[PDB]
Amino acid sequence: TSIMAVTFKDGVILGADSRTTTGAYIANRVTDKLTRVHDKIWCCRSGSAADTQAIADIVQYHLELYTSQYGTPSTETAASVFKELCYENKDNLTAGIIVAGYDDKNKGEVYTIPLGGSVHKLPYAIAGSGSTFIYGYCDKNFRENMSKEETVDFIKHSLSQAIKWDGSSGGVIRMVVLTAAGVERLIFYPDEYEQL
Amino acid sequence: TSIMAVTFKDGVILGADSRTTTGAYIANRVTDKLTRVHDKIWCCRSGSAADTQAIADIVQYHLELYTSQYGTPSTETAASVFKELCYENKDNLTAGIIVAGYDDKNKGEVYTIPLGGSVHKLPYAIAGSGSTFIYGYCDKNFRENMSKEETVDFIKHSLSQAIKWDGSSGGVIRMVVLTAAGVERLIFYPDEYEQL
Amino acid sequence: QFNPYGDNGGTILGIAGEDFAVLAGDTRNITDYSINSRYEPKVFDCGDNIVMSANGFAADGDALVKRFKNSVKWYHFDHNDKKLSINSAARNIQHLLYGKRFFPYYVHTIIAGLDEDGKGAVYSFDPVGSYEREQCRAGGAAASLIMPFLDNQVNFKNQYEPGTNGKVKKPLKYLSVEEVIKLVRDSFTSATERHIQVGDGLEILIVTKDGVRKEFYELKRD
Amino acid sequence: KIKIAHGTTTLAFRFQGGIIVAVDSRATAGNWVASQTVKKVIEINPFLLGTMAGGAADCQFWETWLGSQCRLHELREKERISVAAASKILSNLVYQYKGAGLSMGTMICGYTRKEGPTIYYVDSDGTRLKGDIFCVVSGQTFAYGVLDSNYKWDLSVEDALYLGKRSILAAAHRDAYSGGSVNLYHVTEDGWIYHGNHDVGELFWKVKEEEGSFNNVIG
Amino acid sequence: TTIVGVKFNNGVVIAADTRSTQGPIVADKNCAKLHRISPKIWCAGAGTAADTEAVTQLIGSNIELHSLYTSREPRVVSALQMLKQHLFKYQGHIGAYLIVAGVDPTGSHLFSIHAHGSTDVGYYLSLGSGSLAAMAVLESHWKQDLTKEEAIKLASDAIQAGIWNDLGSGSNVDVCVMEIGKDAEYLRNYLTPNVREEKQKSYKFPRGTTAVLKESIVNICDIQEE
Amino acid sequence: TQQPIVTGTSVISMKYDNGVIIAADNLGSYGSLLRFNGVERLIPVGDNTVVGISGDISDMQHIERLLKDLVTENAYDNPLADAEEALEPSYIFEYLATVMYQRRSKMNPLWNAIIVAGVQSNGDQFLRYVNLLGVTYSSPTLATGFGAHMANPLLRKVVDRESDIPKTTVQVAEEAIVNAMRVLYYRDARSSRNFSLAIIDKNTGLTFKKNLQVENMKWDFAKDIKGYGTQKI
Amino acid sequence: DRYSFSLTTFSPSGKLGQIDYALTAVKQGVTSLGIKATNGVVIATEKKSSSPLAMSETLSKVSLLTPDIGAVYSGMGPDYRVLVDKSRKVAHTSYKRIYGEYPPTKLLVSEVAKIMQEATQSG
Amino acid sequence: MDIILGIRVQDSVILASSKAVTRGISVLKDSDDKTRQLSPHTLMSFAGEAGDTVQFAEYIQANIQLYSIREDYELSPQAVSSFVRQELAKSIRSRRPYQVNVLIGGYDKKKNKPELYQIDYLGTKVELPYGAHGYSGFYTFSLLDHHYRPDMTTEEGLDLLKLCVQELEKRMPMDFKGVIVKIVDKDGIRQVDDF
Amino acid sequence: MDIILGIRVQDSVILASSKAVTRGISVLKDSDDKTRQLSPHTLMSFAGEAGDTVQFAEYIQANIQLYSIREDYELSPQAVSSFVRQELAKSIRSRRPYQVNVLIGGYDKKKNKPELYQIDYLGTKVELPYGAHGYSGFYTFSLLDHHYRPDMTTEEGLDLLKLCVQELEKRMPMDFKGVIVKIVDKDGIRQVDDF
Amino acid sequence: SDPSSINGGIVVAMTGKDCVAIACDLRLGSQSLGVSNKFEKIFHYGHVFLGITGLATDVTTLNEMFRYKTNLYKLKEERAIEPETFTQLVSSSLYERRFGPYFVGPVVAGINSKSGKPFIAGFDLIGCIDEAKDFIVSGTASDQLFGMCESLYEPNLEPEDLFETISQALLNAADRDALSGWGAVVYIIKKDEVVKRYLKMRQD
Ligand SMILES: [Mg+2]
Ligand SMILES: [Mg+2]
Ligand SMILES: [Mg+2]
Repeated sequence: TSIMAVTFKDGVILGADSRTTTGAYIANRVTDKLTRVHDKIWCCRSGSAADTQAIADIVQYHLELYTSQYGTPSTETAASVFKELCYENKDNLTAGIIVAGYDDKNKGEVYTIPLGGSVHKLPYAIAGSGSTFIYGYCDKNFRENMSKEETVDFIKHSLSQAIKWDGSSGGVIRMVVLTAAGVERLIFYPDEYEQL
Repeated sequence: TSIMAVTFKDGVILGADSRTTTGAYIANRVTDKLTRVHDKIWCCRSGSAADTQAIADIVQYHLELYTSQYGTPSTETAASVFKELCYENKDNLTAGIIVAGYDDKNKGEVYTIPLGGSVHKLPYAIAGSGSTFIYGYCDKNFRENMSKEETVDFIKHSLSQAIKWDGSSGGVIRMVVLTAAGVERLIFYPDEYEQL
Repeated sequence: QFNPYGDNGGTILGIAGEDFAVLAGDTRNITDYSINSRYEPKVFDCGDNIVMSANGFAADGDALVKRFKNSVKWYHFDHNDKKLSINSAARNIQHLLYGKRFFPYYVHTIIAGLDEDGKGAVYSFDPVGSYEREQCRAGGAAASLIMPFLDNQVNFKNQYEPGTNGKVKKPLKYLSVEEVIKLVRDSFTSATERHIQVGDGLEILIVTKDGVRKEFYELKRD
Repeated sequence: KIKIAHGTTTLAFRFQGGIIVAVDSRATAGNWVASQTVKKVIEINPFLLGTMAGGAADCQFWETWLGSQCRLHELREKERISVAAASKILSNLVYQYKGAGLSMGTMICGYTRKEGPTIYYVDSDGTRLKGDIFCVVSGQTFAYGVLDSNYKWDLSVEDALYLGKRSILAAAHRDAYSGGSVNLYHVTEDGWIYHGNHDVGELFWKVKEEEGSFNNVIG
Repeated sequence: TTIVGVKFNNGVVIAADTRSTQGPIVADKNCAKLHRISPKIWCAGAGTAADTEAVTQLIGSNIELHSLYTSREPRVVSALQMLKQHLFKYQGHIGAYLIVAGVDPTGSHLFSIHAHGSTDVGYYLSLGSGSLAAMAVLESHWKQDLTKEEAIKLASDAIQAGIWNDLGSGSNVDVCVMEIGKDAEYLRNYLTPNVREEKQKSYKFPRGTTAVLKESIVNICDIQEE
Repeated sequence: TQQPIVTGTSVISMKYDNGVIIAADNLGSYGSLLRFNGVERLIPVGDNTVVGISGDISDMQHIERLLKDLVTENAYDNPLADAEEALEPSYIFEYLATVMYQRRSKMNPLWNAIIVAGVQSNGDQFLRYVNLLGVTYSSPTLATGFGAHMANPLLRKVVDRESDIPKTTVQVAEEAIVNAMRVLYYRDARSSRNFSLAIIDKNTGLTFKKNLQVENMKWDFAKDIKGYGTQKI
Repeated sequence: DRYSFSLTTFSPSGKLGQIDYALTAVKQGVTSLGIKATNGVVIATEKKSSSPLAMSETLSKVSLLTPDIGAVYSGMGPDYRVLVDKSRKVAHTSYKRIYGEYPPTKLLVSEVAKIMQEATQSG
Repeated sequence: MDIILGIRVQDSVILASSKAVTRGISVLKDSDDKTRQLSPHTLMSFAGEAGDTVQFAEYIQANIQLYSIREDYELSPQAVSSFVRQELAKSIRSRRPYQVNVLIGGYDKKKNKPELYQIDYLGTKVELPYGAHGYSGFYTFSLLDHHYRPDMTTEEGLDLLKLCVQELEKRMPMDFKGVIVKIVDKDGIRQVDDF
Repeated sequence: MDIILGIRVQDSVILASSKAVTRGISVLKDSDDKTRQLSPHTLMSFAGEAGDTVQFAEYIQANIQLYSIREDYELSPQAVSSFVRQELAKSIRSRRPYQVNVLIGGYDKKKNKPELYQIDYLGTKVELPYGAHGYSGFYTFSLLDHHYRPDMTTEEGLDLLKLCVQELEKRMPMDFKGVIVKIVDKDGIRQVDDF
Repeated sequence: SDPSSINGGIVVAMTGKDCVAIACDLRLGSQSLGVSNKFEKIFHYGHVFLGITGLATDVTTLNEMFRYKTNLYKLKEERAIEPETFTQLVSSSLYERRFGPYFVGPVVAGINSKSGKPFIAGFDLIGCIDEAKDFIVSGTASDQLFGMCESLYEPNLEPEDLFETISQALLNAADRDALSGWGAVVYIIKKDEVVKRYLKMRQD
């Protein structure tokens, strides 16, 4: 798995590869790893698929009940619910989740939750097995307040390298754009991102 | 450890960090990992320090006896002697060696020898614990037939990122330039390469 | 760690008639749940009217058969082209097997032929060279499915004369080559139904005073 | 296991008329009955008998070898090898291999005029023991004789044969891994005499009817 | 076991082989692996056979009660959510691997679920020992906008790949077709490629062949009057 | 005893009417890292044999040198080295099979699965498999690793038995191989898009194709797949 | 909950008041009937619509319990609705999940009867 | 390890039980009685894990004695053996299973028949003419298989048992320090004076 | 496990050795003699691992008998004990060490003194008035520590040994099936007729 | 150590024309030691026959458990349980011990009293149903029984022919298993008569 979330001028973009493996066998080559827990709060999932699906489902439930009573939750609140589940059940969970959301007040925010269930607010976050290979590239190429087009290019180039070197990553590059304008889904096929 | 060898127009440059660790303790913070086996045949060492020092010493002996009888050995011949030792003693060795040399006939050549003791001739090679973090960066930024100044910049920027992310890498960036002009040693200190 | 052994599946059957012997094997070669080949012969003519099969780990089987064939060649050279009798072959194969007693050939070996009185002979070996002369021996995956059936339909075990109420055993009759081949074919057909490693094809080598001949029958390929 | 092993039903006893040797003929790999017709008595030579318990191959190979070594002794010394000497060739051989995984519990039986009727129990451990009676029932060796420990020294050859046959029947019934048939041998000074193959199925019903024993079993 | 699901124009088709195995032994040569969760929601199971039947019947029962309670025809996403939350709770100890396919008022659906409680969406899926053989055929011949007839053909071909090339699969091909606005049609033994040939001999014994000690009438009737 | 370090994935092959086809991708994997992409795993021996090797690459480079030495050795005091006493596929296989079984029997294997594809002197197709255990078998189609699970089923639909071989043209055979390499790229995590393909024909000899790419891939359907169950966006 | 005690008790006359009063509530209920034929059974009742604006189709007085068993009532509608829910569930939990078939009419009746008896004695 | 033998003759049941209590290479007792009277015509002998044997035997005794008082009736040996089996069968999937093997010898006053039940630690029950638990089992079975007649008298059954014990003393590596013999007949349970 | 006891009295050495050979729960022999005569006035008793005991004992016998013929002299018990200890001491760091424990009882004709040497499997040697190998050691030591007098006669030493064996028979879980007793004095080595 | 092969024993069930047969050996052992030759493994609740192989304590416990449950069934249903319904009850009862199972191989045989249709079923130790038309096998010689049944069995055998087939299947399978034999019982089941036959076989 290769997943990232990047904040830019107009919001945040979530990027992920589409590959799920059992050992060397590709169980799913068109996996959707960008998962909606609220209208403009999405997460990137890495680790146990059962664990990250179970956690995301519980979070979606928590934010739906939150919205009923208190109105639209903050990205920070969504991250906090993710952290609570991950931290308290650290002994029985294998989950690395990036939480990305758009508020109008706060704009684009990214929170990463590693295995221990710690929370880190970052301008951008990379995670998954393929992320190891792009720490150099991402640290050299990331700028704050990039345009939508620059941020799509940054994620496309980044995950392109992650996929190239990681056997566990591959397939299509899925992206979700979170802005005031709404929610936009992007897909990029091998013939496009391999020649970069 | 972060090590690389890069072929350019005028020859090849070997780059390495200067850090040796016992667990989290830095046993040596000014290690020289660029080792001379012939006048214009050098190697980058990663793995068991005892193993790579023992192998390099035996190779230097073999190439000195070769030179006495048959004259100056080819980089390919040096790589072959490294491979023979690594492959035949694979059960009892932990060594990842990059062999870099300058011939006048062949010019700059780079051979990498992974753990199994296989040989791979490459335009450039990266190895060591810190190499995982710069696969993306190096694959995006490497061009063939770069100038000396471009190749020094490429290695400096590359090992800068490898050091930044890898706890096992650090200290100074040592480089050895192999050309027709001769053998040049370069050193780059933290205050220089950290601000890149 | 490295495991020097494997299981290539397969089942073999040796039956000794009055004046003939049959050694039959399926032609399927497998590792785990994959088919390697639907036709990889397992029963071999070794010369001197001796047929051999070493079922189990195919590599060890090929090695043993190869060594035994070579043993026959050198027996001729060393003993003025004397024919190697089935009993002498059997003792020779024991020494081949027992030679690797502390790193065994992972095979169940059966040889078929005629003895020195021209009567049908089958010899059965364990992996380390323990051997016995037998009238009936199935080896390999489906051996437990085949041997009870042969006990019943060859030796007429648990069969008695109707109207004697178990006081008179069903009398043993000499089986013809045609009846033995029916029992072989039905054994493998039944084994193919119930054992996942058995199928594809059945190759039978028949041994008589006239020599070795070969019969092949298709088995279900699932 | 891959290697056929026999932990049960080998009996050898000394009496007035020489030695009686009685074995079952069942080979088991786990709970699978590999054979009902194996020979557990190895005919080393016309005067020496060996019982197969432990590794079937280990017993066959090394007791066939012992017959070879016995034959060489007779060519070189122009004299029958003593049971003491023959047993010690095998015992000294397995002792060289000790710790390598040889499995053997064997009774070497011979009748020479020097010694008289002699039984030696020879172990893969390197144990060599002279005794009047030895039995092996489900991986356990005993010096008492399966049924009544006393039996008789002054016992007819016909009666001694029956006791050995009846003793294997007792074990064959109770022991899962014992069965098939009984093989009988009578060892004299002039050599051993085979007393035939008796199916335990047919033997059991006949013995029960004639002795009145096995009342518990319905037939 | 070889199990496949193929989405088509106006529905989804599920297919499975008919061999059940205890280790290397074939226990049942004509086993039914295609299970009903609800009338128009079917699933195929691989792994522990008891667990796949038990988990289908339990969720099937709860789906039926839910349907009665809500006055609505059951949805595949309900069967899925209930299966995954149950399997997740038992942390893989219930060895149920299912392909869940069905039609409901929302439309046609195809999902896979693993024993640990992870789920997947797809237009074509394969499961069991024969999945790689089956997936080879699906990856070769699958296209968008398959017809019913093409989807049945592709599904049964993918199972055949499993029957022939996988020792864990064999015998026959079972198919169930779930089309939108139609009754699900269960096609038990849709293909019969592995019929045993006539034996060379009849093994019918002469009467009185078996030795008998005692005969008695067994009283299966209750205690009688008078 | 060792463990494979740098590894190559599936080698796939089949017989057709006039010869044999064999193919393998150009990847040397270092665990989950796809470290080396310019790795040739089809090694031709003369003009009548191609040896396709999977598993440990260091051991493959050793086997490559043995085969190179075999050709040199055969030419020594051999006036018919390029005629009647040229190396046959069957000779090259039996040699490798001897080495493989000896190395496993010293508990120090060459950690490889090898397919020897070629055409014999009499024009007979040769296709036989040997691995680190010294296990050998022949079939109208052969494949190693993932290829055995995914390529064989597809190739066996073209040649299911011996009698299908005369009915299979080089165009149909190559097509089936190329399709199988695309399926392996879809479903094998240690695979690569770049591969080599060798045809050994009894008429047109050895044709060795380098730098081939998996093309005509289907991904478009991915755009419609959303979430893992309930998600509609 | 402090009502751990019966709310239905015997009066000096041997009457269970709360059961009698329940039967009085049933008496006020709209008429429902059942007739058994040789080849079937019919159950019928009046859809007494509380308001013409109400969609009386959305109120089911005649309920499927199992594919072969149906139920109608007279008395308190809400009490009926929760009994249908419990009856449907008990048909599965106490029978179908054990025997793999739907209960016979008399035994499902027996289960419903038991639930109603318990509301007559429980605290 | 320990020796508990039972033989059911024509009109009684005889139980012979080893007198030795050994923990490792230590002999703790040489006069131990491995028997509890469950009811006046029912006797249970037990061998197995230390502590568990006496705790199980005494627990069964209390429960059967409780049933005797409550109903003013003696449970049939069949009923007692079924109760004892069920208690053992509970233990196997319990937190800490009882490792106790028992023989139940009883005289059924309704049927005027002696009965011997062999139950192992798993609650595996069989009704036999003779039974044994432990290493001694196989030897005694082969001897009893030959000698045993169902019409045997108590004195004949005693002689046969005495032969078993004599043969067991010779062939066994451990010293079991002799046996206590108890007869269960229509008149009740008595300890054989001399053996 | 096996019993080998030695007592050195005024004018002789007495060795008592268990007659039982047991492998697991099987009794292989009840008349076993765990003794070899090394020289006419030297006796060695041995207990330990099966096969190794007899192989070691017989190897020592051959070597001492070889020395006897070559020099036409009998080695002193001290010299024989030093030779035996050294052979055991070689074994411990060998590929497959001998697990053999021995007692050496000899009469020294030069000094006219009986001598008893205890050597364990490691080549640990001590000269003692009494010694024992195995489980029986600790019990017999406490009894011998009380009763033993250095001026004891052969008959007094025999009585004391007989007490030891009687007490060992009672307190030991295993049946060692009696002992063979051998006396080593100036006249040579003799087996005690009745014990 | 393996609970399903401590005591040993086998059960086989076969369908014929308007009849079923179920047969078992009589051995109970402690591994190598034979203990009893009277341990019947076939029980009946009305007209429904249950064979149970495996750990003998569980065989006895499950018999007592199904007698209990079929007695209560009959009192409430006012009719004897049918083979199809009993099969589901066995399955349900085994699966409720999913993570602490009975170490048994149950076999159901019987004729539906209403339809007259012959019925057999087998189960793994956690209740998975094998509903074969032809035959069901269970126990330590299941491989041997599969072998015998697959060759000996033909459909629509008359009761007295089916008796010979199932008897020869059991006897010859048991003789190739150390832990099976010591006598055998065969039940020939017709719609309203059941015959029970004890077979003579070798006692080793
Ligand atoms: Mg990739
Ligand atoms: Mg098959
Ligand atoms: Mg048996």
